[PDB]
Amino acid sequence: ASVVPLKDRRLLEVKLGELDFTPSGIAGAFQRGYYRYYNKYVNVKKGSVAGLSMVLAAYVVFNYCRSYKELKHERLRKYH
Amino acid sequence: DTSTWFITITSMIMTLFILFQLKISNYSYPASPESIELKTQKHSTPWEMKWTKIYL
Amino acid sequence: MAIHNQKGQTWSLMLMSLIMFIGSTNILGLLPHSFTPTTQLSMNLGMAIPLWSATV
Amino acid sequence: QFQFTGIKKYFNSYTLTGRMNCVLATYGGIALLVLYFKLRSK
Amino acid sequence: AEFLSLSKARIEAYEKELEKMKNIIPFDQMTIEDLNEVFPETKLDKKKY
Amino acid sequence: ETFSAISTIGVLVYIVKKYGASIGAFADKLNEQKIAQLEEVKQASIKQIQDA
Repeated sequence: ASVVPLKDRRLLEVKLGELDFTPSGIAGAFQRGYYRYYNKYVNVKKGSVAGLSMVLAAYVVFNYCRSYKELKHERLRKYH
Repeated sequence: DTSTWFITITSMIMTLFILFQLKISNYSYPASPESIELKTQKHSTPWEMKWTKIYL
Repeated sequence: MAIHNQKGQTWSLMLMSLIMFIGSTNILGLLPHSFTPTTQLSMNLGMAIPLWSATV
Repeated sequence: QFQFTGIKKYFNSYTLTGRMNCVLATYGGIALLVLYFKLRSK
Repeated sequence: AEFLSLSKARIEAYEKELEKMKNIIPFDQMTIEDLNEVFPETKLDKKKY
Repeated sequence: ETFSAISTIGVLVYIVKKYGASIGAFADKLNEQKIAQLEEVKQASIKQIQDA
């Protein structure tokens, strides 16, 4: 299972932003990564936001799971 | 909070300083490159005098 | 690098690894529900003493 | 592993003074004991 | 006789010195070791600055 | 109690403004370095071919 998780980061990193393979990241898949937010993080050209801001968006929702048991707070219903 | 007992993190910090000494060790330096800028010239410069003594 | 200017410059290639670790692990934790290892007092007493007594 | 010979020239250079975690180790062992001692007397 | 041939090797080694400089880079983004012939590297603690 | 979730995501939107100037800096970064490499391939040929 080690060659399974190692081929997740390697494949993802090349595809997400940058690597005849180095200039493939020069156009970048940042145009593919762009459409998720709205438009606004446009500065990803050489300081690439959507390359980095996906890992940090993954590390937040991964740490939302551990905190969920402690801060329950929910009634016998749904929100506002 | 005032946490306790300490048998945790500190053994997992020195494994990290096998990582950071692996990445940052492979860093190209402009200054280092600059220091390889004059090593090619003056060997060929005296090589011009190597044919100046081979003739004269 | 500029202050030391000795043959104690060998030590300085490590000190830039020390700045990237707690430069990052203090900047990650500003996120919504993340956790910083330099919050706990345990590892910082293992970052001071193996470095401070490496000097004397 | 090859996480050694890339940085093996570095180690025996500065681990002569840098690998003195004995003091750190000694402090850690003592710290664990005092915590246990206070929880023994509660 | 000798000085036209001792300059000829100095012409021949200079003809080999430029053709090895064309060997190093096939592209701007070419290589991290083929550029490690002209610009130098050394042993531990050479580059002071 | 995570209305401070938005304000740590709101400040990271204002830095995307200056990130479009970070690109120029990024583009500029190593231009000198690549040029720093163009000077050695240019000097070594021309200084030798006339000497031959």
